Amino acid sequence: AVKIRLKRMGSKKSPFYRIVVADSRSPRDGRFIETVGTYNPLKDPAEVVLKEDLVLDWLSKGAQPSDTVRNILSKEGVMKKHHEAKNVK
Amino acid sequence: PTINQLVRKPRKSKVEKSDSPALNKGYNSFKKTQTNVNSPQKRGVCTRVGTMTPKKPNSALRKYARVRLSNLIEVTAYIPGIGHNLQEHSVVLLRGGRVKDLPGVRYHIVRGALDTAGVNDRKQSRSKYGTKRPKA
Amino acid sequence: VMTDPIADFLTRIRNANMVKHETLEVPASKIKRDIAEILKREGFIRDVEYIEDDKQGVIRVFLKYGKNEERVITNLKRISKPGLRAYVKADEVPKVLNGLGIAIISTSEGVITDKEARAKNIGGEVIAYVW
Amino acid sequence: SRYTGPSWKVSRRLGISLSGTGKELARRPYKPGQHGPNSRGKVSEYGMQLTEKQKLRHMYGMNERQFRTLFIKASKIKEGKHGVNFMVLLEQRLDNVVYRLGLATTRRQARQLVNHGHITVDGKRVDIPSYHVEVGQVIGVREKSQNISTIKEAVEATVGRPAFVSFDTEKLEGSFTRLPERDELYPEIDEALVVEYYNQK
Amino acid sequence: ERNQRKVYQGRVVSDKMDKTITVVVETKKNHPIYGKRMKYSKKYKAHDENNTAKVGDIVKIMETRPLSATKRFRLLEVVEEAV
Amino acid sequence: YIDPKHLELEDRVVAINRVTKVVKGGRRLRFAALVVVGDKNGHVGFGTGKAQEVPEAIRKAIEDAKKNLVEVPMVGSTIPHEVIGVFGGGRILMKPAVEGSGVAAGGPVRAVLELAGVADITSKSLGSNTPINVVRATVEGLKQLKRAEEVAALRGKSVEEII
RNA sequence: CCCGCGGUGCAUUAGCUAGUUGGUGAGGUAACGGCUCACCAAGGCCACGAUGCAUAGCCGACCUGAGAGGGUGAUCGGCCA
RNA sequence: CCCUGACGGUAUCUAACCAGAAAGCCACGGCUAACUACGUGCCAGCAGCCGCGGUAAUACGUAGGUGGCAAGCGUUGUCCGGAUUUAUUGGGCGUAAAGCGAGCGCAGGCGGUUUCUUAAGUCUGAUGUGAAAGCCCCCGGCUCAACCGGGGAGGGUCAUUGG
Repeated sequence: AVKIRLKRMGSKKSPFYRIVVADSRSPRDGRFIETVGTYNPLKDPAEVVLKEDLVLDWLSKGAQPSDTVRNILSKEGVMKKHHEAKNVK
Repeated sequence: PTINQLVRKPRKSKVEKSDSPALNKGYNSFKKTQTNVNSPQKRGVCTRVGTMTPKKPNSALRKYARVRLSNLIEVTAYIPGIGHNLQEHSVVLLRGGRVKDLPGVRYHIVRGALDTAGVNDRKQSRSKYGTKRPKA
Repeated sequence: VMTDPIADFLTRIRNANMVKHETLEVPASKIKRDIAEILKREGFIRDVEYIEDDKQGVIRVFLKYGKNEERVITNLKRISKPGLRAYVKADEVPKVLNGLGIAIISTSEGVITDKEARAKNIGGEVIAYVW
Repeated sequence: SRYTGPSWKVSRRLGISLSGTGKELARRPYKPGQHGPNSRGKVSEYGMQLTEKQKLRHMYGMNERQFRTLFIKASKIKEGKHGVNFMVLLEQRLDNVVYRLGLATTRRQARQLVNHGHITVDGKRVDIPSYHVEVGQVIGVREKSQNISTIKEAVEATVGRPAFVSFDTEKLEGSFTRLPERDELYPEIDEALVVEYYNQK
Repeated sequence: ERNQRKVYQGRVVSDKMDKTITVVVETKKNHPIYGKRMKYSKKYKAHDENNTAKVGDIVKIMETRPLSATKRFRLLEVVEEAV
Repeated sequence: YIDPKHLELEDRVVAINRVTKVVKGGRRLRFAALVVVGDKNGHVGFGTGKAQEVPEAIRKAIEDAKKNLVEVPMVGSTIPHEVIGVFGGGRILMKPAVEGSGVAAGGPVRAVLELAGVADITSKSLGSNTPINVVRATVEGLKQLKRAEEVAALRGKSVEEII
């Protein structure tokens, strides 16, 4: 059950998140496999940076996003590309 | 040495030792006494009181006590300042510090920390001697 | 018994230098001839002539003195010793006396000075300091 | 804490004015206390390095921790010396900028003006006096309420305006043109005694 | 099989056991504090299909998998025989 | 040679010493002085003298100190290279330093170093700390400093060929 | 699961091993193997420190020092019990 | 399109009023910056090391003054430095501590000159790896700073393969 989920990295009331691919048994801030982009809930139009050439490779191997990761992966047009590669060939 | 002698048998340095050794103690409750637990102070109960005369060439009658500590080893300790209130079986607190009056004393009691009381004239270094600030 | 002929050569040079006379002779060897040429190229020795009869030797050195009979080599030291050898990497080559002195290093392409080695970027055994 | 004492005993103890040449050492140029006029023997070379350090620390009214951190920071430049870079970083703090510009007579007054929230850098208010003013930033006088008694009068009487300070007395904007130099900055005390004082800290 | 195992070299030391020989591989390594080079030795056990090689031989061995409580190597070839 | 004493020289006391000599009856006492002398430009001398009072002593010492002076080369406020000066149980190491670093040197050696105009240098005393022998060892170590020009002259080379 | 190399004191601790070291076969396990059996032999480890006794979770890291080093393994992450 | 805040009416911003509520601890004989009075009289007491105290004590106890730091200031305990005082870097053995009373010798350590070869040590190139957070370098965000984020270097006595 590989996942693609968020990981908290702020101070106390100014949170920040790294987008990371981890085994689902791991702790939220513990071990992971690799990091895939960044996400900032402040900064009114929220800031996303991500590689999007590893997201498409993990997605095709059975990794699965959480609910917020799917929202910010569709705002970037990554889910459409998965759609157009899988069920189109 | 040649470096071959050094390789056969290396260099060894000297070992240092405290001068407050009764302040690394351990209990005597369940099994035995443990040495890891360096303390800044220890407490105890005074099993005697009184006075003693210094070395050469000083001259006085210096006040002291004998105290049994929580770890059950016995030491004598100087009581400083002018005038105290310590009697048999009153509980006190010790810190390090060795007096150069006579042998066998390596500790100080701290004034105003338990049954012991701060000295009642001081005006100038009351943080030692445990005196509170007077409106005078 | 003799165990370090390079150190013996160096101490002959230093001993005959301190008493300030103008010749010296040693039994020859391929390494001592190399460092005699290196000592001649930089300006410490005046000359070197090669006699050879029926055993190894010999090598004759002609020292060099200033204008008021002061000395151009002031000391001389053996670094690698049989008993503790000293190897140096291309970025560890030493600079004796802030460039005013030389080091002598044996590499895969000769016995050369320490400038010629940090210009080629290699290292090796360190023979001596002469300042 | 900052300091509130008589501020003039301080100059008599360093042997330097500290207040824009306005004379605290006019009468009685000796030290305070009973043993003032009756001086005594020589001073060590520890007293000398301590006295230089205290001169610099009391010039700009800061505390010992902050002084030492600023000194440790100036040591990471390695472009120039280490005492020059120090005394130049010391000048770029928002309090000296208000002093030099001319909106205040003293440095204590300038400190209270920047503390009580009457000045602005680039329009935005800034309240803390240890701020680091960079080169080319017009610091202003809170165009909300720039009609105050003392600011007005202390803009008129210009005792000292330097060769690195720019200013216009209508909009009340100033800025540093470029960084100063030792010739332009107290070539009287030191920067070498102070550097030695921190070698054995 | 594009991945490769470890081969070594040594001189045989014991040949008493049936089908098994101890090989000593020798190397020099330095001292951590002081500089100079000391020599170091470790013994290996290797497998012998027919109890061939003898003492003084200079052999090569290769890493296999557990063949007993102690032996992990096999006998590749004999390079140079003692006489 | 003699650097002749005809300059602007700022002296300095390095030590004084109450020294006795027991005679019939009681005790005599003199004062010995150790003084350095220089101009903060590269000429430094040391000298000592004794008298029955402190001013007379320091005077005779400056008298003595001026009779000797050393040249002390340098290459831009920093010594040319690294030297070790040894004189009777006093060993002193001196290194070239970085521009604007100061002098990190002990009591006796810093007087010698400052009155020759040295600005940036590091020192260490691996020996005894008796003032006279420290001063003598320090001056013994400056005399080993070699100019870059002289070396190029002694050998058959030019400069920019050995630097 | 197997292997190379690396990090502690004591020689006023020198001998330790009898499933012990190797072979044949049989059973057994995800899996190779004395892992466990029956038989056959007499081997294995040690001054390059075996064995025993005392103390200790290990590392990224942290403090100090010009460096080489020395002293710790609390907050936070990894492995173990 | 529509729908959800425990913190919490929290941070923050604006108006009025008032210098009004908000400074202490250690030291001052030499090391080591900062001195005069009075009390007491080898007593009462002080000390990190030197050492003070028996009638004019800058060393004890108070007062006035002065110095260092400051919402803290001192004291005890533990570790590294200073300590080249275990010395590879970087020490020594005539008299200061220190050459076994002398030989013979197994293991070990170190070895004369030279031709060809090898490549174990030695030197060097390329590839993999040495997590993240830390120390460090550049850049950016909280009114500044602590703190927070982005991109790098560094760290192996490491492995493989070619000179």
